Amino acid sequence: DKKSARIRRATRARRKLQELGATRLVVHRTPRHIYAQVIAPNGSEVLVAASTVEKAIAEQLKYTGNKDAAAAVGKAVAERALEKGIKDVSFDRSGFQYHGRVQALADAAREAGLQF
Amino acid sequence: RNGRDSEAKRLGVKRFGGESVLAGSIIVRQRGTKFHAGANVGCGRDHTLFAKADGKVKFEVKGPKNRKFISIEAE
Amino acid sequence: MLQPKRTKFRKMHKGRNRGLAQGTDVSFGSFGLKAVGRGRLTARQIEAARRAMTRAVKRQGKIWIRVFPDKPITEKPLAVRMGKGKGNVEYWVALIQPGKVLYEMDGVPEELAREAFKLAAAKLPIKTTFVTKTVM
Amino acid sequence: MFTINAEVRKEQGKGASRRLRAANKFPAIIYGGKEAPLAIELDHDKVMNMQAKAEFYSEVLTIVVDGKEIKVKAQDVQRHPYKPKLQHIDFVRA
Amino acid sequence: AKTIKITQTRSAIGRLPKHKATLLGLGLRRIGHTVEREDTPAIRGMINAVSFMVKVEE
RNA sequence: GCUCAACGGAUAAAAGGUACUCCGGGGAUAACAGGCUGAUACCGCCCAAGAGUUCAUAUCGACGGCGGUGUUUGGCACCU
RNA sequence: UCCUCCUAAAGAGUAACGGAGGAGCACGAAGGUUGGCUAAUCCUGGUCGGACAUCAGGAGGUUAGUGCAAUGGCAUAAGCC
RNA sequence: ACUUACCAACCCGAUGCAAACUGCGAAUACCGGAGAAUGUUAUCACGGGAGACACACGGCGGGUGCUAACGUCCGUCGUGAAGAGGGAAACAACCCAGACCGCCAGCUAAGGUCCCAAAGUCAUGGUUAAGUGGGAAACGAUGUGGGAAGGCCCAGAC
RNA sequence: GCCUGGCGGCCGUAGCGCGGUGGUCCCACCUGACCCCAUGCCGAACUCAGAAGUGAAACGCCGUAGCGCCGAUGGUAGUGUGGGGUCUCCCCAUGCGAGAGUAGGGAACUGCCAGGCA
Repeated sequence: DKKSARIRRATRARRKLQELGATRLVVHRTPRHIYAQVIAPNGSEVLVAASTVEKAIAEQLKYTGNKDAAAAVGKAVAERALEKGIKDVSFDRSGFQYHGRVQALADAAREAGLQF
Repeated sequence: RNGRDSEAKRLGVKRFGGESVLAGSIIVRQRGTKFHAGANVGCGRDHTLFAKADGKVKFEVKGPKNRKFISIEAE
Repeated sequence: MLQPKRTKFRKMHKGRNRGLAQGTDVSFGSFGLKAVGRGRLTARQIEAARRAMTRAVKRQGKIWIRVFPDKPITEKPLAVRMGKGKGNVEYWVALIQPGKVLYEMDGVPEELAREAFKLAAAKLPIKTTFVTKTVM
Repeated sequence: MFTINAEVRKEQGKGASRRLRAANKFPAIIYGGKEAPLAIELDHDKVMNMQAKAEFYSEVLTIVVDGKEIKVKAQDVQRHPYKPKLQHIDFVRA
Repeated sequence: AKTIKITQTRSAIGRLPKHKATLLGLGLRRIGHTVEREDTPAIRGMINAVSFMVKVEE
């Protein structure tokens, strides 16, 4: 199973970040969307979330689900997270390779001020 | 043909539940990870679990495999 | 003589024989020879008693030996001192408690089962009794 | 068709049960349905000669306790290991 | 304020160390030593522990 | 830089005989005898397959079982 | 002398000329980290090809593996690249 | 390729066994915290002086032995050692009990009350006739007291 | 309110199996691959650019107890303390009291955020 293989790739860094107790920026890449949400150190409650399924992001994009869309989402999460006093997170790539548009999303979150 | 045994290694639980510890204190000297490391507990190279912060020893059972964690409550 | 085909360790500790038994109902057959005394039974006593039964109720019937030895008993030879290791495995016993159905029998009348179980209970060291297959 | 006169056990545990079997009785319980289980003591000889029949384990029994009647069925009997006597009987309501 | 009265009725010679400690907890020194204590479940647990060798009266 | 492996390592470096023996000790510990035990031994009994032309029990009694004795071979090391 | 299990009486420790086994090393990768992956065995189909060498699919679930004993561990793998 | 009283893997149902088996799991013990009463600080640390490092039996859990030994080796507790007194005839270690001294005073524990020998030849209801009590098993037996049933039976049973 | 996605609590009353249903959005399969990147061969996987097509598989949801799972009451085993016997084993008073099995329960419950529909 592809989804289950991804989750067992995620698990080590997930449990390590729950062990350190750092607020994590969980990404989630789908073939036509990217999702990004900032989660509290208790793991239960979210703080900030942006994604391409929001029409505030989706209307200003050509196609949700490429590197431009992901850069838009990273910029959005960094902006909202700085508006809510969150400065220093840890990036949870959530089982994907840090390569494509998760790299675009995280680089875009680092340009717009979010410290990781 | 017999008549040999090793020296007894003195494993086991050194600090029990609710027992106040200092940081650095060994909680369970053990052999695999019979007990796993929880919050504020470190696991040494020989799977010795030691108090990484001060507080109280908390034995728990977590997760999908029913593992036996050892936390430390800040106290 | 009965003996396990292949053990895991050759010599067993003595240990004790306490409490009551587990095999208690006549399970397979219809009549049963149930222990009352505690004791233990060598493989020669089980074989002796089974020959008494098989002779007694001739080659008709069907007989189940519900106990099996699987416990090795070691003895030291004669004019050997104490110490210098554990002895040697001489025979094999089954440990019996009060309640074990030692044997079962089916396919005979009850009066032959009485007769064969009398004939064979005189080859065993434990006090023994006759039971029937009770329904729940 | 069997009528088994019973009493209610005011005491229980292994002390009280072993005291109760030396007095030629034995404990029992009636559970099942929606009611609470009912601890019951039974005379021994009546129930032993009664269960020598086969119909004791198949037919609906009637247990008379405190002048009532509970139509039960004999669920499961603990017997003594090496003696012809009874330890305990579970009766499911019917 | 019930103040149960406790009496030692047997010797404490061959006894376990826990029972001699309990008789020292109750304050009993020799056979036939009536000693009165408060009636609390801690004292009652002590009387229960050595009930074979204390006659209690209330 | 040590199978200093007798592994808290006596020396860098060490095998035997003594019925020609000797001294201090020990019933802390053997040989005899006693004691405890009874595996073994001896004696007795229980079941009875069978042998006995037939017939288990006149006489024997397989497979097994339960004791007694303190008569052997032992075990222990309590007395010396 | 040292290691593992049992004896060992559910903390630790615990004896016997008690029951069983091992060590007196290996490795510059078999260590560090990062990224990834998941076994045994059996069934079916398939050139030489066979009970068993490779391929493909299924069942199966770690009965596998862990440099070397045994025990305790291990999937977040401590296993494999 | 054709037949077959023989054996039998795996799987399923039922039955047991395990110190070196565990998908379960006590009592107890142990560690930690709080609280009351009691205890001549009984606790810990440091310093002066030791002695001792042959233990024995008895209960409980075991190894060894033959679930042999007044055997041997452990764990734990008691006693002896180093503890007299009363009891078990006599009997370190078993049961009761811990002796500062005195008394021709009382009450008791274990254990006992016919005589040796202190105290019931006590009271009520049973049981055994074997001197059982006051050694010893498998097994044998119309000994004898009790209990619950059952077959036949004054259309006459044994 | 219903549905879907993410991250958790919880760790089988939560998992399996059999049957039914879902795609506007979401998700999954999908389409293509010269580029970013990748295969000890292979865009199968990883990755990128997309959205024609289908919900077949997958995943979710709804049923169904064939099984797994939970599980009393009672009794049994064991056992601490004291006592007793016919004492390699048990019994009594008393305190604790299982494992297995039975009746039964049972195809989860829930928090934060986000999107679609009413």
